[PDB]
Amino acid sequence: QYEAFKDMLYSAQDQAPSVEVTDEDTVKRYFAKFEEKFFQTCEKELAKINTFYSEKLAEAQRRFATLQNELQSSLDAQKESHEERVQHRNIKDLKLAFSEFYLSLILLQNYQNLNFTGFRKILKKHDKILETSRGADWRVAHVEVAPFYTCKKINQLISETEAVVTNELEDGDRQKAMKRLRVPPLGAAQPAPAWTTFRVGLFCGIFIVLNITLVLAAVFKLETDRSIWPLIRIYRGGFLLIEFLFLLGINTYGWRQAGVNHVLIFELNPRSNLSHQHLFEIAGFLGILWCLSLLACFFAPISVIPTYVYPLALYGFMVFFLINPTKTFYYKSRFWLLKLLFRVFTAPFHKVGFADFWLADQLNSLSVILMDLEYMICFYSLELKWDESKGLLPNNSEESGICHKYTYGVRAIVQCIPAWLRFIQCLRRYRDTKRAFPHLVNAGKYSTTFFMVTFAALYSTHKERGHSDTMVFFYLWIVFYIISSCYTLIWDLKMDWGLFDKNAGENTFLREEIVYPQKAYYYCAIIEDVILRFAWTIQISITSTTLLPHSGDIIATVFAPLEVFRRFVWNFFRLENEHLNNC
Amino acid sequence: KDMLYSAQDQAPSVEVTDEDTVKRYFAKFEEKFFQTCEKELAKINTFYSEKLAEAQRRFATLQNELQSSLDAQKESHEERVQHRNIKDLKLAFSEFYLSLILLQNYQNLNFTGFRKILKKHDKILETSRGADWRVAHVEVAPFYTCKKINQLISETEAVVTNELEDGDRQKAMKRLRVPPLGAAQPAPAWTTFRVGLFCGIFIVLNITLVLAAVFKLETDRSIWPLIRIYRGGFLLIEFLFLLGINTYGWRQAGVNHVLIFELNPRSNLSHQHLFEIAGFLGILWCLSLLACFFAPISVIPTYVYPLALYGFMVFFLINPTKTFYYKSRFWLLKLLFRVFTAPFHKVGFADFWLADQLNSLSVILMDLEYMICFYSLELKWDESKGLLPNNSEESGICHKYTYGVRAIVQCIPAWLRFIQCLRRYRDTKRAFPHLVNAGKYSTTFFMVTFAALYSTHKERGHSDTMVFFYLWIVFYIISSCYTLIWDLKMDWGLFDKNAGENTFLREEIVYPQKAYYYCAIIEDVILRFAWTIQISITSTTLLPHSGDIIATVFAPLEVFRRFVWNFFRLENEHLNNC
Repeated sequence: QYEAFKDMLYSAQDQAPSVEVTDEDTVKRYFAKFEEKFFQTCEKELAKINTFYSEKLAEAQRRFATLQNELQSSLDAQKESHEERVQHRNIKDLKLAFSEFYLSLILLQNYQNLNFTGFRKILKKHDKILETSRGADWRVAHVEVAPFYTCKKINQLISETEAVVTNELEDGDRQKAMKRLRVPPLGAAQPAPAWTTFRVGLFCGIFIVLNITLVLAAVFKLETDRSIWPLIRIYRGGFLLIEFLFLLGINTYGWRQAGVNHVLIFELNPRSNLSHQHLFEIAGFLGILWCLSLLACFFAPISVIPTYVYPLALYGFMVFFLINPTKTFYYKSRFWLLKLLFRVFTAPFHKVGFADFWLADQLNSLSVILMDLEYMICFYSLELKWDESKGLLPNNSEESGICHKYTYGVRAIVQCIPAWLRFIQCLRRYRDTKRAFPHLVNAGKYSTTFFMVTFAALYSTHKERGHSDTMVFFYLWIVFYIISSCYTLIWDLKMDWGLFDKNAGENTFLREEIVYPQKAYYYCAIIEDVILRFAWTIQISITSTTLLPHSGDIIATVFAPLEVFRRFVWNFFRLENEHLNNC
Repeated sequence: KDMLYSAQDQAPSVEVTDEDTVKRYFAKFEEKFFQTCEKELAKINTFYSEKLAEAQRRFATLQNELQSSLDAQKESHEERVQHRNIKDLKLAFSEFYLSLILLQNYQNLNFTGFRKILKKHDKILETSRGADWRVAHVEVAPFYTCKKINQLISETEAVVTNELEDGDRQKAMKRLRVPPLGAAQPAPAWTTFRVGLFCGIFIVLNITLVLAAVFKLETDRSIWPLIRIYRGGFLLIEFLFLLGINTYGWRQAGVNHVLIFELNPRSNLSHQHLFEIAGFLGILWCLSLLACFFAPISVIPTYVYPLALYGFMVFFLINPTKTFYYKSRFWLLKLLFRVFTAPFHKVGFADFWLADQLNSLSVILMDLEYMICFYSLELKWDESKGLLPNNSEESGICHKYTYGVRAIVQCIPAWLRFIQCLRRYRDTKRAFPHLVNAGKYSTTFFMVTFAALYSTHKERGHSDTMVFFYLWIVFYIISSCYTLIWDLKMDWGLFDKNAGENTFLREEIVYPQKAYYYCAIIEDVILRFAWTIQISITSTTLLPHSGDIIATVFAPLEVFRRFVWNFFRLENEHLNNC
């Protein structure tokens, strides 16, 4: 109430005239009016302070009752592998609750002290201006006799509860309890040693310069005599992967800006995790490797092996890095990732957790890399002859198009593997939980993909023979597209993010409680998602406006670094909503 | 991790004797560990008891002082005296409380470390007696559990604020706000990110530079003048990088260079910052060089690209604004101003150091002389036709010696050292060091004037030129070996006659390895007589266009000598004077 006191003092000073400016009676009347206004303001401030103190006392009592109930529940659970993990989670939750209670008590004490200091300052200012001694008396009767400052049993109770929790759970491990209940938590990273950040900067700088020299060489040195397009087909997918990692770096920083606890939801080791700088430096390493490989393929200084070793060497280096058995180069993280890939493929043996379907969904937007893997095998096995030079093969030959066409239609299965595995995983989820409300609908949502791809493949295979009745099949493909798109939209908005809920309140189109700073970010994310998820519609416009061959493959390449973005933005609010419920 | 590694490396024999001997050995090791842990616990308990006694004594003294102040108050100048006494008592109480809190925190940290070590030993040795003993005895210390000291201190502060400060609780709390102690000086992560960026771009640009030079470059064009220009900038960025390495070395060695330089207690700079500016300089130099040779854009001539860079140089220093390390540039500008006068200003250590550095940066003095030279009487500003893009004798009267414009620019830094040392002798009235420095720097003038007169006489054909040149060579050594005996005797303070247990070195040293010292000595001997190789190579038939190549390759080694000489010069004066 410092602002109100300052405004009242300014108004009183303005209402106070000079000695000779106004008459004695008028000056006395103005002084009486100012004193009455000051008394009314002081009474209002005292009432507000009393109400705030009562509310704070009620909140403290409620917090103490909740802490006691949680402690009793934890003691009952302790009295009466997976069990060890559950006990550790309960201990961590109790420690977090105790730390929150201590922080709330400290904040309440600091706020009470600040309010008392402000009241004393306002009383001093009123005494200086209006020459009245009532402010000091009010401050003495209120600030000095404040029950909140006098009540110090809260600190003793908090200390006793913390000691009891440490004795019962930590079994005398005071260091772990102090670390878990430490006042500082988020905020200061904590910064890594300077070598890691220096490596990140060096790697990103080399990546940038290599990109500039690559584009300059492509626009200047390259001769438009040979179709470089297949090269993109063997490189594009790799780019997506590295791009993905870059985003993931920033992604984790997001979870460090909102303060949402995300290490626990992944069941990761709290004393060993992967910071954003590590992901950034891995991204830099893979990026510089990719740039050097592509530049070497572009120039080929040595005219003995034109193309057959550069992409294969790059991908072999990548996989060897992935499954390196030595205890170096983030061995623990690589082993954990390989174990989770095993688990997501060996689903039926063990329970399904968060990270399982999280990684499954991430791969769902990464099917392009599977397409390019099938394409490299596709080019290398049937129609490319190893015994040649350079590889200047004109497209006029009839050998081309052999595995551009669907042939047996294997492309549908390789396209739909993520959908199939998500369908199976959701089915097992329903079998284990016996509850079908959020699962069979999810199964149908992933099942729409089967129909989408099979219709697209059948139309593409059958358009050449004729049978003008394919217009009906084209219409069915389109309507399946629309229904899949709206199903994905509604599932993402209502269920995945919890937005558009019937219980909105003052935060229109939002949930009751949010953690991200601004709402314009929410709205911009929504509009970006709703433009991106009908990307293919824009594609169809080209096929409705141009008859130029092979025009759809370039726009698809531009379309490729967009499904990684819509997952990047979706990965933000997914953990926010999932912070509420449990899997 | 010492227990985990040392114990595992023992590798006891599985089948060498009966299990009784192994059990006895394990029991003996456990008993020794228990005795060590008991001794450590007793020492920690004694330290904690001493800290608690000191804290109790400090609290009693503070309480007595507060009671005396309250009694005096209860009973103008008297009010001011009472306020000053209250402030002094509050400051003393705050200092005592901070010391007690630090002691308690140290004791708690020591106890936690001992408990962690015991737990690690128990886990490694697969035993439960040590952890149980630590939990029963070390973890049951009542001193750590007792936290009434903080509550009593807070209550005393509140009472003092209420009774003495008259409701100024916030001021008392701020004056007695001591709890989470601890501070350091960590470098910002963005600084390391920036230096990493600049280093990466700089190396990659050097690689593209060398590839372009070896591949696309053709012989017909004139390469020499361009490298004459670019040597100065290369030397500048090199010196900046070695200066950063030098200041990191001083900081790590613990030599208090900030006090001997009388800098502000912030140092006005950090080695990371030197690294960033050096990287930015290298980026500009590489971009400019690639622009000159590649020349991709329009019809802009190649003779303008360096100027902007060089302009940027002065633009970096004479920028009116308040950005780009505004404290360092102003300090360096004023120091470089006060160095270049000499008689007008007083002599300080920084001026002596800067003049010494400028002595070795000889090349960056006459490169600009050739610069203004071509841009005065060799340029083709207006048009671009057959206006002598080729080379002949007339264009290039300037890269030789000829007039004294080159000898004098070579001799400026020695002039500055001579005059500054004479000023020191004048205002100090000291004989030996300044007088011998006068000679050691007049040898420089003698060598340069002899070489200049030889060069200007050879072009005319006077017979005595074949004699005087013969003298030039000796006039070099009589200088050079003098300078050497100066760097080791007094400049570094080595080869002391009253040497002790340490061979060929002074008795007290700070750097770890003596091999560093020996390497420094031998490197100084090699690079101080570097000019012998120059005359050795040009002591025979003169290969066409092979004159100045030796200078370029020998240029960065001279600064590399300045790299090592700076380590001991600062240390020797720091150790002996301070």
